Amino acid sequence: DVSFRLSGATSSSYGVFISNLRKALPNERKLYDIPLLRSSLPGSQRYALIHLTNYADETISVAIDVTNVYIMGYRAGDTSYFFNRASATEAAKYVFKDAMRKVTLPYSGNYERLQTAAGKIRENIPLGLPALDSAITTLFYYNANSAASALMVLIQSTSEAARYKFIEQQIGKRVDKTFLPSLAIISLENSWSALSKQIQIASTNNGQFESPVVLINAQNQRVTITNVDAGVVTSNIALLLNRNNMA
Ligand SMILES: Nc1ncnc2[nH]cnc12
Repeated sequence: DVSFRLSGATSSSYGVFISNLRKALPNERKLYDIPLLRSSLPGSQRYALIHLTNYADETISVAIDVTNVYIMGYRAGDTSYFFNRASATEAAKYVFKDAMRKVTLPYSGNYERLQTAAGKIRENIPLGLPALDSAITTLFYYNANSAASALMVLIQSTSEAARYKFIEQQIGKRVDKTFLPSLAIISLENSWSALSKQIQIASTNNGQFESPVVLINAQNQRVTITNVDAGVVTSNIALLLNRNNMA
């Protein structure tokens, strides 16, 4: 388990939370000093709970699958909420077991469905610590008219932040303000599995990728990444999706 409290939060306390979250995920190996996530884990080891408290002291617990940092559902009070996907009915056999009511949300938790459900693309959804406070509030008083957008703020403030130092930093520096994520953030989010796959191939091919990954930079320039000396591998990506946990 890992916790983050919005009351009294600072850039620093967010960074501590995201480092603790990365640490919570099991890894036996590192490649280029980056933790390589496990490809399979027994149920009793597969989930971690992130407890989030907003400024108003209301708390939600978020269940994540530690092999892929995917959120499977959350609990607020006596009720649990899970994504509609097989992996989420599997998580429900292990977490939030003594919830009184269990609701299955109407979507897998993937972005193309959440953006359709929210009627907004990620670039137009505010992030930053105040946005995370508001997302905790909206999910705690669940309403289908508002939950998709809040879930995308949740996912980006936890999973994507844990996957990339750049996303962590950008969100954490907004302690009293909010901001729209640049194409750079959208591109890192989109590309996590492909970058992870190539980084593992590189470790068996002298640091060279077998297929390039195109990312968007700070100038909204499309850049082609082809090896482990690229800044995204040396100083940004912080977790690797195991090649045998995609296919
Ligand atoms: N539920 C989820 N958890 C983590 N990363 C995601 N990216 C899209 N949906 C996600």
